[PDB]
Amino acid sequence: NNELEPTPGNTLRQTFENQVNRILNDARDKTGSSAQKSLSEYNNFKSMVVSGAKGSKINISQVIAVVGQQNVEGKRIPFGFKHRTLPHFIKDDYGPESRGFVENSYLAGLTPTEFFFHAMGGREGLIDTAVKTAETGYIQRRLI
Amino acid sequence: FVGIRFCQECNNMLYPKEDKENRILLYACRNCDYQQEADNSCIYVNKITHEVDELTQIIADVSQDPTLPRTEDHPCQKCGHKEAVFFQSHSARAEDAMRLYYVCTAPHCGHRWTE
Amino acid sequence: KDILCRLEHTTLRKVTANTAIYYDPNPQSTVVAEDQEWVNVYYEMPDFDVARISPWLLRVELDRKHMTDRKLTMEQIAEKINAGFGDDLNCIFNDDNAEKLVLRIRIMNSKMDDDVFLRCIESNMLTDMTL
Amino acid sequence: EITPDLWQEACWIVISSYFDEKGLVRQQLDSFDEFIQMSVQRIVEDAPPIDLQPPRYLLKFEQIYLSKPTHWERDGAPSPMMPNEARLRNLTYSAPLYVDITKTVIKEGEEQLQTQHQKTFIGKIPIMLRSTYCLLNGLTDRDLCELNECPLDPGGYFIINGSEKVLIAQEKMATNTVYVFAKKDSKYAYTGECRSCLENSSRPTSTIWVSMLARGGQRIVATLPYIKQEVPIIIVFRALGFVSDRDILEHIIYDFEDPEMMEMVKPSLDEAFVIQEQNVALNFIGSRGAKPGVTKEKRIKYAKEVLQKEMLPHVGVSDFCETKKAYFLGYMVHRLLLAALGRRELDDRDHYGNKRLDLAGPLLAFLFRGMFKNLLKEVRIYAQKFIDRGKDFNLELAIKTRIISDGLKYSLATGNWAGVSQVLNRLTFASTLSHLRRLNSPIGKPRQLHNTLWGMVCPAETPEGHAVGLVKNLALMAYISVGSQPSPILEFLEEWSMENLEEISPAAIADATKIFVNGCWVGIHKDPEQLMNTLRKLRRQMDIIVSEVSMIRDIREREIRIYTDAGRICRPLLIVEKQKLLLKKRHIDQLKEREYNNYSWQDLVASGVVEYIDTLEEETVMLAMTPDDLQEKEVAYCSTYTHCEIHPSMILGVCASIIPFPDHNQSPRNTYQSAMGKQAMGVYITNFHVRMDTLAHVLYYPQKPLVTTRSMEYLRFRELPAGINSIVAIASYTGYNQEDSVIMNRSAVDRGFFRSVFYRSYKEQESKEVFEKPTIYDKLDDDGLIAPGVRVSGDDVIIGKTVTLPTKRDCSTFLRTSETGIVDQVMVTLNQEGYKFCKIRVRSVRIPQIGDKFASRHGQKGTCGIQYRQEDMPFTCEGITPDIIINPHAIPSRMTIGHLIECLQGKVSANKGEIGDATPFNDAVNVQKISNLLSDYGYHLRGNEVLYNGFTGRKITSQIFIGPTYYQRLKHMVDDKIH
Ligand SMILES: [Zn+2]
Repeated sequence: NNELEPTPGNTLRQTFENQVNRILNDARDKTGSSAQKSLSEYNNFKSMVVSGAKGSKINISQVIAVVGQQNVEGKRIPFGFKHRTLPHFIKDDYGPESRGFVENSYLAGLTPTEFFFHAMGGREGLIDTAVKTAETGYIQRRLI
Repeated sequence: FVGIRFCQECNNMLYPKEDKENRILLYACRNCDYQQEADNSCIYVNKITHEVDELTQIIADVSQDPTLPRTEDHPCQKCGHKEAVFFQSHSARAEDAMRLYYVCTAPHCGHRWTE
Repeated sequence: KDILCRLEHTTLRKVTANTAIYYDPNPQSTVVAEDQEWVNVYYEMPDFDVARISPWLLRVELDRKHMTDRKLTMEQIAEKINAGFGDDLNCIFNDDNAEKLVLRIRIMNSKMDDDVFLRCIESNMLTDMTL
Repeated sequence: EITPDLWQEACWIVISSYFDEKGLVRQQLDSFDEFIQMSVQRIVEDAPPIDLQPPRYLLKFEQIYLSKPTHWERDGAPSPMMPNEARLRNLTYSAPLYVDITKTVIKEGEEQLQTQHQKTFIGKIPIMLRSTYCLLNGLTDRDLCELNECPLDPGGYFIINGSEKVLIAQEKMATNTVYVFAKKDSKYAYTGECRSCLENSSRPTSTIWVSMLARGGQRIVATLPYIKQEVPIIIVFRALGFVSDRDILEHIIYDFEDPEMMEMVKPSLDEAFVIQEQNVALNFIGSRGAKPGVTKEKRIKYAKEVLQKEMLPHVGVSDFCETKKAYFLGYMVHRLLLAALGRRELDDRDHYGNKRLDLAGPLLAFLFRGMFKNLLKEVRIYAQKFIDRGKDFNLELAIKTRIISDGLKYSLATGNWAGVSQVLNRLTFASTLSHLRRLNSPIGKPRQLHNTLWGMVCPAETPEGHAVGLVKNLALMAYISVGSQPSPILEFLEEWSMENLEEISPAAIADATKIFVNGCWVGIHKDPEQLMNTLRKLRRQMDIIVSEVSMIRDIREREIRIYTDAGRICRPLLIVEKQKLLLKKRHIDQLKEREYNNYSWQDLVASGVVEYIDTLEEETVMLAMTPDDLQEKEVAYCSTYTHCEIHPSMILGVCASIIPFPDHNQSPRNTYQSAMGKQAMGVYITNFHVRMDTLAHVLYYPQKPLVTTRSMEYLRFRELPAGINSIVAIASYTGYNQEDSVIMNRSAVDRGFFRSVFYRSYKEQESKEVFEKPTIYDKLDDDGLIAPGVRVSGDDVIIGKTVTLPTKRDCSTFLRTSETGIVDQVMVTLNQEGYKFCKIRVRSVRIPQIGDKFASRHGQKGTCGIQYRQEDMPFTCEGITPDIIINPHAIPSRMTIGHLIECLQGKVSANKGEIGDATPFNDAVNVQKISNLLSDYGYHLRGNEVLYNGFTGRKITSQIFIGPTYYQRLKHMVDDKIH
């Protein structure tokens, strides 16, 4: 219905993608916080969470609460097919089910579409790490 | 707005031309001597805003696409067919491009509109 | 915002809405119906030479929202055109508060094509005025 | 008629029928069969007949004849040759190929003398294993296990110089298809590219560009082959034979009612109004080139030649084909214009539909074309040298089969074309299957995983490091089309209306649907819906259209594309009616008794139930994930389900199918495990005893995983696995249990954890070097080679070789820096030259030390921390000391909760007895059900157990999570690297 006055400095597409991403991210963060607060005293994950909270909070939240939205190049899953992420969806589908949001956690198991979207996200992460290590090594050598 | 005018005997394009003795716009082919009276009096128009009717580009044939999201709530007003097919503009160079156009899913009747 | 508008670069692209070259059998005739009364008001007692005007006319309708946002006015555009090209680019600006604001440009006479010349002038004008 | 709640067994037996009908390397075998039967036969269909000169000599080739593999000894006696025999020596498992030649001689006497040489040996060509022309084709299990061949060996590889080389399908851009791209730094705002060929007849690369200059006025330019300088598109169109601008615009813009396309193509006409005559356009085009003509008429002739044949060869190279070429060029310009306006999205290079995969077939066809051209050139040189006298000529002495043999051997052994035809990975059966099913990207952004790879390519399986993303692996159900002749589809199309492109007014194209066949615009059609319905019916019935033919209807673009060429990748999947599957209960019942009923997967395909969909057709189809709850009645999402997947878990590859519950892990872990499984230690082939492959590892006691996937049933993993199920407890015992290391039971290692034998093979050859014991050499026999069964220590000589010195220099071979072991087998044979060569297979016993690296199916590679005896190891109330204790803290780092679920399911399976099922997307086996099953057997539901400290006997306060888990020993060991 697009009444929905867009925010200044961005077009409709960017503004609404930002809104959807913000909603998904804050929902994921709230679910993760609730899952972490669920562990009262006996959960063995809480022992690592409260002490080693450097980078283990997100992994625990994914394990218990929700894996979360999968992003590619800082954006949701692109329409690889003709205006469609996977052939199992409908054309021009911008809902949470598509575009790479994993509703289920790791315990509940990922649906095949969610599995493929997470595979895409992990591949992007592997590429980013592979380039980042080499670039950091080059920067270190140049600086020293 | 300007369309296109073609020379007849040479089957080539007609270019704008001016005759001082009559002081009026004409269209003449540069490789021949044919001249035609110009009625539009506007050689071209530039639309940098790019305001184009997407409904004209849409063809009714796309109504029979299984991948498209068929809908039931919005009926076609031309023939009363309840079922329709809605899809976005998906056209480049349009910053404001998410409007949903509906094509009637009638048996090859066809109707394109927007709600 | 007033400080911002005088710091952000603004060509003729960002302010214009549509551009078209018409052919006028007479400036008084004014094939564009909506501009007829204003044309009659302007060309009476002309500051320029009526006999020196080119038959072609370049009419550009600007974007009202863009003009209001950048606090731009017609006289500023006209003086920018005059500074950029000189006296032999007679330009007339309709009005500010008038609905569907527009402005017209002609060429003062002083080889290849008369209309393609105006085409190239607009092409080298639309992104070079630096309003 | 319907299969409700029975869908799992039905789909799994359907997959079973598909796998035991086709196999795992079916794509390679089919491609090689197509190359041998068709490509080799068609190698002589367009090359000019050999002519030489005034006597005249003509040579022509009639037909091919390929026989079974045969080896000729030094004396030249032919003898049947077997793959095991070829593998034991360093020779090539190749079969001879003969050709029929006809030679005619004319001596200006008005008479021509023609003689035919039949079965003229043209040369030996390698025969890929398990192909239709291999001796192992159509052999039973006993027949394989009476000639020293493994029945489970997939084949699909060549034996070149005794080495098993596998051809990896090269990824390339699809041919005869128009792509519109937009480069940033380039001066062109939009570029239209079209790589074109004539199905490998000649000139493997021939592409033209249709670009448009950026306004930073839209000037459209065309770049043609053998044309150095840019040429306007209108000039090319007028050169084609359309001087009038209206005809050119008709070929460009089909609908005159669209004004913006005309007003944006106006600059193209305004830049070439000077040239209005066709001859002037030909002169303009010919004026620019590699070799400009000396005169105007020569320039016109050169321009005519380059336009007729060099550019757009796929649309036609005949004498009268200018109208079709102009129509295709206009279609390219139309595509560029509509892409500029935003009518259609820019073509995606990462899109997998626009890519083809060259299997062994096309690669060998290209190699054979090159070698045939080289042989023809050599024959011409020899004939010219021997024809100056003109006495006579002999074909037998003028043919050089050695050229073809050496070319094939060099191209399949060294792999130089690089990155193709490497030695087959024979370390694990899963590793061999993954190597036989893999894909190499053309780039030396393919880094990321595209959406179109779903079902086509395994998502999880990919290497790590610099090669990540470049190397991919096929899914279980993936297949590659071997290419079919486009003609029958053609005559069927002219059988229907298909208003031909030759005889249609341009106005009719506006409202008609364009019909393409293999990228060539064959025509237009008025009713595309019923045409596609008839095409689909024919494809399902397989009467005229084979199942591999891809048919696409772009409704919005109003186009129909038919692809019949080799390279495109497709997978078979179900066909759906209005809301019902074509697969009924009768098909399931027939497939259940697959034996003694001759009802295979081919019958299912021919019954119009399952069909092959490629990447191109995937956009036009809307799939159903599972039939159990998508065609039912609920909140309406999409009621037009036209196709359904047989099973989602089939998207994984060979290595990815090993992971149990892969959906419960994250993708980096699945990729890491796919990498690990390639180097997982275990039995790799059944006939490892007879064969001698260097760096071989065999496990003492391979076991089936307690937690398995149904896909692994078709991988023959349970037939011969790589790994052992061990009782793993997740505890931090003594600090030797760091983030990667694990601590295993020393007594249980003494009982047989991962005890392995490492076979190493040393090959030596003597030539004019003799195998004789020099006068330590104590273990050496009188033949210069130690007899098998002797323990060889460090700095010991196993091979006694002496070379003459023109008192005698010693060229013996040592044990490569103390590679202790016991010699298993000794072999001596004569090479192709007849010289005696020897092969020594030595076995070394590898017992897992505290440096060997072991990995679960979930978790990173981890070395052994320390080995504790059973009394040192903690024990439960039943005395079950864990086999391996692993770090609890490694959950965020290396292993996931998939490992915990595997442990739980393994405990449940061990207590119950039935092997647990770990199908990725099951929805009927979750954590709660496994916990309830475990609790039903007198155990804690969550898998925890009360453990007692081994050293003190004190009851450990925290109950340890202990259960049976499948672990894999890895090739990386301290014993391998100390030497
Ligand atoms: Zn004309």
